[PDB]
Amino acid sequence: GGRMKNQWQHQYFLSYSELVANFPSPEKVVSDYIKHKFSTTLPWFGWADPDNLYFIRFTQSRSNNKSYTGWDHLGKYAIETLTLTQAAIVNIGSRFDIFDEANSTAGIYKTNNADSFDETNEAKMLPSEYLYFLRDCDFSNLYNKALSDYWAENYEKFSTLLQNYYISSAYYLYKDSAISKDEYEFSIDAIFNKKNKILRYYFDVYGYYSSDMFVAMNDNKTMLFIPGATNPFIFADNITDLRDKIKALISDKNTRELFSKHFSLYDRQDGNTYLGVNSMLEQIVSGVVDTNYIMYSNKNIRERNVFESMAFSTRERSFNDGDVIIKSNAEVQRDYALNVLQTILSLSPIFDIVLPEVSIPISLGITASSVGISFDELINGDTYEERRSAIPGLATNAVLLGISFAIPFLISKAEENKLIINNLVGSDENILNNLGDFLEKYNISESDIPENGSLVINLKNTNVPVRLVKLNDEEGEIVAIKGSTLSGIYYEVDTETGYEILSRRVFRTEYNEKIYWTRGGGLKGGQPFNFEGLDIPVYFIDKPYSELASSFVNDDSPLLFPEMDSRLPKPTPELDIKYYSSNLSSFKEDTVILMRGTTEEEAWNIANYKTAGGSNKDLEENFIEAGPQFNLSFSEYTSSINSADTASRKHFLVIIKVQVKYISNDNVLYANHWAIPDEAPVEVLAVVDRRFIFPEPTENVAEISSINFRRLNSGNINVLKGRGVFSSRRLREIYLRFDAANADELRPGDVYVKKTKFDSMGYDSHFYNEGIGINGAPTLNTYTGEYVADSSSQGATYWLKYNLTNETSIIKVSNSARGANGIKIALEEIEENKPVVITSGTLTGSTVVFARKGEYFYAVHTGNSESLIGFTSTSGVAKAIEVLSSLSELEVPALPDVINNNTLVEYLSDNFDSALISYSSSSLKPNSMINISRENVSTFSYYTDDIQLPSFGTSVTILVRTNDNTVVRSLSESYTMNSNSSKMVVFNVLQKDF
Ligand SMILES: [Cl-]
Repeated sequence: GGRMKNQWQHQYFLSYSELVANFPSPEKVVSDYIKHKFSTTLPWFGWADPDNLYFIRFTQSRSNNKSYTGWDHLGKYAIETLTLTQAAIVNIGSRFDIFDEANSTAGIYKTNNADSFDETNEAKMLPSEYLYFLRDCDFSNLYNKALSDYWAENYEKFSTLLQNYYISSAYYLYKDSAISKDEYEFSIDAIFNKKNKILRYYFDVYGYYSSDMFVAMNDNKTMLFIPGATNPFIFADNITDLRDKIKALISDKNTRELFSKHFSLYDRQDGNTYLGVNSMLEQIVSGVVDTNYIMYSNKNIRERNVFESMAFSTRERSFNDGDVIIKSNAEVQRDYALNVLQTILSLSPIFDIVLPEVSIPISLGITASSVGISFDELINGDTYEERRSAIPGLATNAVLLGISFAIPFLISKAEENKLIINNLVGSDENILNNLGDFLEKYNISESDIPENGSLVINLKNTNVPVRLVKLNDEEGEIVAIKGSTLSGIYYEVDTETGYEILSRRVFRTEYNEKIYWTRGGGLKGGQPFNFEGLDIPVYFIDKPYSELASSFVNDDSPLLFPEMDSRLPKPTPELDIKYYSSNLSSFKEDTVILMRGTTEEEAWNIANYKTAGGSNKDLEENFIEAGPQFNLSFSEYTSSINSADTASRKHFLVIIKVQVKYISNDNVLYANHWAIPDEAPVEVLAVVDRRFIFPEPTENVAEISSINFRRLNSGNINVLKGRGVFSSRRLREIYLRFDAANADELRPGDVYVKKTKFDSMGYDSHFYNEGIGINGAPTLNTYTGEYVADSSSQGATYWLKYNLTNETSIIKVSNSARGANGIKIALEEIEENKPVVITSGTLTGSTVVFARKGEYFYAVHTGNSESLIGFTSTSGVAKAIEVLSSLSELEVPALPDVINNNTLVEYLSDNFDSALISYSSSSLKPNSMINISRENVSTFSYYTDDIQLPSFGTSVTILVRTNDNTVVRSLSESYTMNSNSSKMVVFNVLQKDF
């Protein structure tokens, strides 16, 4: 579009500018809020511009009967001048015990400098009115929501930018021989730690975890990543050498302050009991504190991509720091307010940028040192003294140097820069029209792009690795993508440079023994971090406002505010938790319910290992809390619904039950937060996916469930039609007693049989499978229809909300680990008003058989869960025939050498009245294909190679009693993913009566 050839560096600097320009300025946020409120106050104040009216305090007062306050003053005796907005930020109300007194020692005026302040230049507003008005505003929660929206809109931008800062900084420093080849390869190997050769830790001092640094370490090398430094990679032979280097660095007072900037403002101040980061650094330098308090906790980082970890911890720090900055800013440093921009601005490129009239960070007073960036020039340099002198309030409230000067200035310059760059390079270019040229350019062809897979190229321009894939949702359209910091997420890239285009996301799903690449979103159940099988009592996908019946925002939800969702347990009140922990001898074994916002991978580790920090390791020696301890790292949970809402937005919410003996707030300087050792055992009560992955454009449940039951009692199979799959791993006895059989290659001899009712108390070892998930699941179970589907059902949608009431009985019949299960039902034994529903679950290649012989109905499910190839089309058929012959009182008949699905059709036609077979055929597995047909056998292939998008099958039967006659109806169907919305829709059905 523009004159210049767009380049990777240019697009990087544009993203950097965008991150800084989008950042919420405290001054602007508060001013907009105050104008909004002023438009509806009483007295009405929509005339008052709070950035151009001045709260001025004086030490000399003189009575004036015509001025609005009743007093006039002389500028000579002005002690504090602020705009109304500044006066709101610095909590001016704290200067006055009775607000009504501020009317005599202060005034609101239309100008900030004048010989005499009086009725000639006053504003018609009392200082007391404004103080009362301020008391009714919570500015901390306002800036918290502003930061929440900022992160909702820029979290991926920040993550990708940070990753590219790391990669580009490493390459550039290696080409300048500032790091050896080994060091460059080490740094790159540490991003994903693919071969598991490296150990990655948060950088801590006395258990205080840095917000944006980390350590990568193996026997060969130790590395500290410290963003913003002139060389972000500090290498050492071992941890002792690294400690010595760090102590030497921070032995200079200024270097030490800059280093401490990598920790939250809370972690830097001393607590009631334990010292903070600043004291600990000072005393390490003086030598009173051993250097082994550097890297003392050794908290492991659990996310695959280290930049996910760094981004999440930077976001958390920004919430904490905004809190402090708005609430208490009296007698602080001038660069205080800049903490919330510390890390983002640390992503200035080390490779220097040249573009006409673009402001480079060092021309903005932002220098760099060996331990990170510095604002000393911007804040105190004589270059900017003129601009600062112009601004009111900076004289008496140091924090305003950041709030009124520095942040607005940097934001305006970043807006300038992004306009300049857009005018200089135009717009984007990706695989369009352009496939032929690109493919001839990299000596490739369509066949080279693996059908089911990807192809890695290196772009001739920047030598950026890129990945070609054929999109399954858009009929094979080829695209070029690159992996994000989030698992299963990719971004299309610029074909010339390789820079990621965060607008265009591609999702990598694994399902049906295939790899799908889709644009709209993934299949819940095929992502790398599948929750469905962790025995979590409550797991669901949170719906944003725009996906609900009721304001149409798509990056937030009312899951927790105003009314916490009824599905979720309510947390223990802070007062109860503090009472319990303070009387520890009495409530040591009692439990509280706590919340936390986490990444997908932290949530998965917590739900998997059932520990506070998702730690694999063991914990106790009759553990006893005692504050920080060498090599003991902590997770942090919360009791505030507001905090959990803000932290889990666009990520995951976790709710746990934990014993009081593991929790501690002794060294927590803010409210409603509790530390728990990472290895501490917990009970995971709930996990909510609040990522809001959706494309861009209760009486009801009881009544509906009753209607479903009334339809089922009538014999209308249509009540199970179109509503998705349903299963459940919950065991409840049902009234029906039936013959059950199991045939598994785990038991090569004999077919196990069971003729006792499935009792609630106990599973049956033969109708179980220790390999399904966290601790196995039942392959045959019975329950009642008050919960038709639970968290274990992959792809359930309708039966997660509605049901068929407690008067329906569900028989879930799955396949054995390497074999078949089966049930035989006496048809005369079903009773009116007690209908029976048989469900097969989510079909991914298994085979289901419904059949009738006399007054008996047989249902058999064969397959394997060990990902075996060839088993289900042959050996599974053998197990199914063994089960069918056992249940039908039959010695196995003649069977050929090649037993395949065709001989299943033949055997069912021979030894049964009528039958339905629902199976998964593929021309690449010839045994699975059915080329024969028999009248009394109906066939339904719920999967084929034709199906482009992810899919699954279902097969169900209803047994209903009416007029001393038992009606039996079976319905098989196959669902396929709707390309445009990533939701399952019915694709095929076959219905057969019995
Ligand atoms: Cl990639």
